[PDB]
Amino acid sequence: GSLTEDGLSYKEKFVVRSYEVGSNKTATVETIANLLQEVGCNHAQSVGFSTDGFATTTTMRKLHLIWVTARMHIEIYKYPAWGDVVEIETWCQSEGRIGTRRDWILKDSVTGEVTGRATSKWVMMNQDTRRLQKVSDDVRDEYLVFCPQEPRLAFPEENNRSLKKIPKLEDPAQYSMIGLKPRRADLDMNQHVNNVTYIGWVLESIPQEIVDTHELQVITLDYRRECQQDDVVDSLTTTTSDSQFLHLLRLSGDGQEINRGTTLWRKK
Amino acid sequence: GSLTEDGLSYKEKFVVRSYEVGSNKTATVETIANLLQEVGCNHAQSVGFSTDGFATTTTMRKLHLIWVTARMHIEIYKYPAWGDVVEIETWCQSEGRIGTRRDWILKDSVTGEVTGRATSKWVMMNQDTRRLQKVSDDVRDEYLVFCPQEPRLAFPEENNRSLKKIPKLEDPAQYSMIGLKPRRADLDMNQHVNNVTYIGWVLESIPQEIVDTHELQVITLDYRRECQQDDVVDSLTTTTSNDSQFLHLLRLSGDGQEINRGTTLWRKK
Ligand SMILES: Cc1onc(-c2ccccc2)c1C(=O)O
Ligand SMILES: Cc1onc(-c2ccccc2)c1C(=O)O
Repeated sequence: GSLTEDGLSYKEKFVVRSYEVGSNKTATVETIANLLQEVGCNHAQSVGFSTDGFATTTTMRKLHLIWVTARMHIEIYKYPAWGDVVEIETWCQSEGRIGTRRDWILKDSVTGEVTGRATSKWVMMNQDTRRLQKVSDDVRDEYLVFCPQEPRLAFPEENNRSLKKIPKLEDPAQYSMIGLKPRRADLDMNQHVNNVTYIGWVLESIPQEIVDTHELQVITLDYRRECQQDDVVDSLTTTTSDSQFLHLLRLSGDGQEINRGTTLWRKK
Repeated sequence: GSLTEDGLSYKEKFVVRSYEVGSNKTATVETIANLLQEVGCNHAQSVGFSTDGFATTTTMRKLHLIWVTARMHIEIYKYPAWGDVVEIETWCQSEGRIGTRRDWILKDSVTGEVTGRATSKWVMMNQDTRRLQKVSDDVRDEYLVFCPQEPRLAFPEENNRSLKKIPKLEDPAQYSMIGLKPRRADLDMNQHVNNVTYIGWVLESIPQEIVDTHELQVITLDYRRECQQDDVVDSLTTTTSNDSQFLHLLRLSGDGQEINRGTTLWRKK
């Protein structure tokens, strides 16, 4: 992996692994999501950020501030096959005082064609109180030297899927997977549940026949609250329609919302 | 990755990834186990085997036969850090009519030192009936051309941990993790539960304080029966012992049907 000539984006190639593929012998959406995390971390390392947190500036570390994912949006046209090489380019951009945005472009290494794209919204939070906050001049001036100054959007089109408001699923759900718990493999280096686990939990309530006859094209996921190591989750899905689904992840007990999302699937 | 000069073993280098590391910023035992299965599959591909089943010979495919893991034994001296390069060499050997054995050696790419080793026992089974069987001459002659003829063992020692009989844990267990279920990420390309998931399930019943103050040095795991996609598992652990040893049992949450038994050895950080 390496920063591009202008030092304003990062590229990395990955060979798809045997355990990373599903029933169609292509990478799962959770494998893709893991690769977006990996290329994101390597981009931050290559521009001076030191491994404690993700892209934590000097001012942020002193004020106990972290970047937290609020929304992840992934669109896949072709899932790479087992043994294929996929090249991912990533970059970040300031969104004024709201927060930051990280975008990715996935390409087939042999053909050079775009096989997928992703966009994500990140907000500033205090590590200890978990209270959100706007981005100050001091932190903006520290990370702006690593971003392209003109807009560079993975999803440029007006009125696109990445910017649509997601409603709250109403009971009763059409489908559900109850009693989902994280294991140690689901935790990151800071003992928090890996954000990719929530994508898997959302997909658990999709019926197996849809998974067997369709391919996931679009996933939009909002992160409202974290699931602790000793929390239990219920995954709910209702068809809203290609097949479209509305999703809700909530705590098995009190029904406290942790995530809401939408998926779009194409007939194979 | 590539076969060595003699074509009798395979090597591959891996850069440790951010999501593959635990609290100590080093690769977890499940990341290591995933890398053993990746280097194993690339070795089989490099010597002519198809992507259908793992190392299924021409005669095996015709008779609906597959290689299935009966035991996995892993010993780690140093877990590679996030961003470090680890080199893994793997090879196969015939164990007469019993089955085959696959061994691995893990090395630090920068120093060349052995940081871990693994050995595994594989048996022949019919895909459909699940009935075990001995290795015929026809099958042996097909895979023997890919194996070193003289013995090559990752665990040579006279009385070593990889060949010890594992007892069945007696109720009540000291520790337990109940109601463990596989999700889609836990399934392989043939929709069976990935063998690495069972290692994670075994480790789930180890208390967090042991995990926090100790490092896993040795894991020996026996595979008795497969966990289906709609099965629910209970993980049981009892301390048997500076080092801490544990006896493990994985069984179906309902009828208590045994799926795995194992042992772990941990050392104080
Ligand atoms: C870095 C990084 O880059 N992408 C993600 C991410 C966020 C949400 C869902 C999936 C991946 C991520 C993380 O810290 O989890
Ligand atoms: C190939 C391959 O090489 N190693 C394994 C394996 C088996 C048991 C536990 C961990 C990995 C394995 C598999 O098919 O699961």
